[PDB]
Amino acid sequence: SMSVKKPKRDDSKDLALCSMILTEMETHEDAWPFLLPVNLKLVPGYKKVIKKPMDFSTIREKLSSGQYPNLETFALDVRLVFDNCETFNEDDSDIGRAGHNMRKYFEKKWTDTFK
Repeated sequence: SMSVKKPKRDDSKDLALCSMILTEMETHEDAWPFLLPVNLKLVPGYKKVIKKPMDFSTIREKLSSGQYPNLETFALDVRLVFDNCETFNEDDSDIGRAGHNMRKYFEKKWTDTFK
């Protein structure tokens, strides 16, 4: 509360560490469905169904331009990528399996780096 604070966590490396995680996601062999925005002209149903499209290149641009105020907002966009994937793709599809794999990969890096 006012004049009552928990000890100050060192957040000075968060930006660099989120960048490294994102690099590792970008270079994973199953990242291909997620590297670029879904083409909303060419993919029927996507625009109407997926209220907040997100992809790795968009996260990268937001990260590089100071549009994440903290590491929670960064994780929310990463997860949004996989939540969108699940909304639109059958579990038993290449993209569906890609999403589950990348989410797992992300969550481990996230826990190991920050928890």
